[PDB]
Amino acid sequence: EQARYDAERRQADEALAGVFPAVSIFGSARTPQNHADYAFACRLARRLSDSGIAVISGGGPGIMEAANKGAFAGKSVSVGLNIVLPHEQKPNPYQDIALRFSRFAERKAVFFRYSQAYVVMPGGFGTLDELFEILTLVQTGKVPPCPIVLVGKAFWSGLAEWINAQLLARGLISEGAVSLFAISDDEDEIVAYLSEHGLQT
Amino acid sequence: EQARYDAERRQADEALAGVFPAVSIFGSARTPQNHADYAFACRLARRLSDSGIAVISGGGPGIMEAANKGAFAGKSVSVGLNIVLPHEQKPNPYQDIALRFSRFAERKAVFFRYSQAYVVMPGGFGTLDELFEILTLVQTGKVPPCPIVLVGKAFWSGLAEWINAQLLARGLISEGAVSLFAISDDEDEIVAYLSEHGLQT
Amino acid sequence: PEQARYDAERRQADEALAGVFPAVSIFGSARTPQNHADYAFACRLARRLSDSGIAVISGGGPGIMEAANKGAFAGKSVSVGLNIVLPHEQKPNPYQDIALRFSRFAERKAVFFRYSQAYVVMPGGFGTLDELFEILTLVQTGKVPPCPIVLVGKAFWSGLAEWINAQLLARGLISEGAVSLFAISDDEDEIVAYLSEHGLQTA
Amino acid sequence: NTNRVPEQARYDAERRQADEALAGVFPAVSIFGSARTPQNHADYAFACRLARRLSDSGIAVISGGGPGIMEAANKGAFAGKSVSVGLNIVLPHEQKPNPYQDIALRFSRFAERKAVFFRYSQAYVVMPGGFGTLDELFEILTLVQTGKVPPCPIVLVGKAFWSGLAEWINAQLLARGLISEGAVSLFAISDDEDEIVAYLSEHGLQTA
Repeated sequence: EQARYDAERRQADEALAGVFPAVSIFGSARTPQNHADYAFACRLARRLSDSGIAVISGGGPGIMEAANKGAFAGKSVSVGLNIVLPHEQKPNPYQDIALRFSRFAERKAVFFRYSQAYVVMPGGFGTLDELFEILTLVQTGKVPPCPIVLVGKAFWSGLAEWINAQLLARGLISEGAVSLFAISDDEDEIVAYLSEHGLQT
Repeated sequence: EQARYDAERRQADEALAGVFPAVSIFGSARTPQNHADYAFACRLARRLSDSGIAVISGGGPGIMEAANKGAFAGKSVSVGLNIVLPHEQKPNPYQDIALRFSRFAERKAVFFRYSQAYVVMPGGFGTLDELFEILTLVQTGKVPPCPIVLVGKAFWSGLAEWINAQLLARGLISEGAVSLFAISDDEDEIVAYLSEHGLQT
Repeated sequence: PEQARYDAERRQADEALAGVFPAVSIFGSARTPQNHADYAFACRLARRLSDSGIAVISGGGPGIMEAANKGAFAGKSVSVGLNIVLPHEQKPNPYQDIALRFSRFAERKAVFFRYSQAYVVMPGGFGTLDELFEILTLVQTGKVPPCPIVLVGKAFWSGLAEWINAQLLARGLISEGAVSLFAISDDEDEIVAYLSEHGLQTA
Repeated sequence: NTNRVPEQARYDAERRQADEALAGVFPAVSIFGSARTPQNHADYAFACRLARRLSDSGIAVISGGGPGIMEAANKGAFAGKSVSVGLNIVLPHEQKPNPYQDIALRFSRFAERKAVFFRYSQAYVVMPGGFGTLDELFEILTLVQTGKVPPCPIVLVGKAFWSGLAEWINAQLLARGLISEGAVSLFAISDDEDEIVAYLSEHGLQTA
């Protein structure tokens, strides 16, 4: 069992040893193909791929598929980190490097080892897990600083307002903690902000 | 490096092999000793410990110390899962079992392997990491169902309202997903709800 | 009359450095001669960081401070001197795009630690060790965000690191992670890779 | 810019509160050292006894007000005839004041805290400590070296603990010319309370 987890770790490290730079795109497994956010994530991933940036996603349906689809059609590699779950996430067919993980831990370690920026489409608890984990790892200095962009102002604004009204206001986090992420609805604004903060087109 | 992480994993498994049942208490490293939430978490942990439940916390300052302090004064073991960080978290002196982790991954694996319930005091990004990770692991069936209680209605309500208005409303999560957690300000309400949903006093 | 002067020096620095990001501070001895290997190393490093878009902040005097400003001044990014008023007057070196002045060490170090995202520490005396242990303390206690700290000169620094490991860490006077707060190197490539890999926003 | 009270107002207020409390406090010594030294460590007993001796000879004792050596210093000074001062620091991870302070002050930042140590002390005793202790040590050495504060005795306690550092200073700083021979003479190292007290008095600390 531990044997398998380590093996899945070693396979991902081999497969990705030559991949740089890279962005991770997170978001809902449930977003339909005809949704605005699906088209958005696909075109963004296409654009980033064509400027030499690899795209890593969870490799399943929904936003993971939109991201892989765009990047599969772009110049750079499309990477998928499929998670094995009772409620099955079928791997999408738009991956140059197709990896599989039995556990969330090794999956996220690959995300955070091999990415230098993060785009977060709207998602559920698992996307919020990813979001607050990378915020934690950055704030604590366990991974290097990197841009984190939430996409969808109507969706995300209420979370940011709650973070300011409750976490910042009570001193549970510092002012610089709130600055670790930005929110945007604009593809141009997003790609600019990513390169402005260290992503290497 | 990988050697050390595995070693820290094995030490925790040895140290905790005889500990059951158990609750985890999460919350801010920054909560001062004279805060209401600090007193609350301490008395709750005291009460739970006296009814035969072990208490696991992050083993550092703030809420982690309040929880260890109460449980250290209770009949059952007090457990601390200290995390090594640049911004140092000094281990508090109220731990029967004092463990140390170089990485968040092994630390949370111990939390989630050895607990059957969760109490979440107000906290920052790292507490939200823990919260949405256990929600994800439960919702996906990677760990068994278990009660998850957020403490502090004024603090937490705005997050729950955002989850309903945005995640549930858009179908990103199901109605049963929102039911995986409850919010309370009352020690009696909390201990009842914990045993009502499987915690074994 | 007095606090107002320090306030004005602080605001002058905030005004001047408002758009300056990213930035690295380089510390080291005022006494290092212009023909010394460490002077050349700091100059070459500062030039390379500068050409990668990183501003370079030094204490603005002679020695390592001048080597750092000289390399940064020749590079694409700005060269900042934080010049200190000493009873034995220290003359500012000629290689500053932004020349700031401070009556006290306190405001000077506050500016270093507010406007830098990484530190490179050449060999120096008591004033360099004040800076070094101050930034380590500020990081350890959560007053300043964690950032790369590189000590340059394996032979020069190794004795201090071995004493820290044996007599501080092994007595529990520092945390197990406190030794990971800094690295020691004397390869320019190694150092540039380390600064990038750990947060310094390199080109 | 938004209309707000400046951050600086807090540091000004904390410095004024310190000056109010310490106005008539003279002479005084600062005792530095690890927050982490156990109560049963030899360093803790040494610092407590020394602080009591200095206090009974008329010398106020200033420490950082927390646990460890700070608690040992304040404990000895509190029992002694002269005042026991704590310069407590406010940190994201709370540091709890020790119960042995006649004068208890609070600082939001290390800078104002150290300014108070250095304005109100005429001598320094440094028990073994970590990075924050070494910050204090090399900061006061720098301020004395450069003439920002008047000459004063600085004593490191524990020849064996400090020897590795003193040897490194000699082999690397002094031998490479980064400091002068006069610089090394700015601090003494001692194991002995009688020798320490004599040294402090010989270099200007006003004993009874």
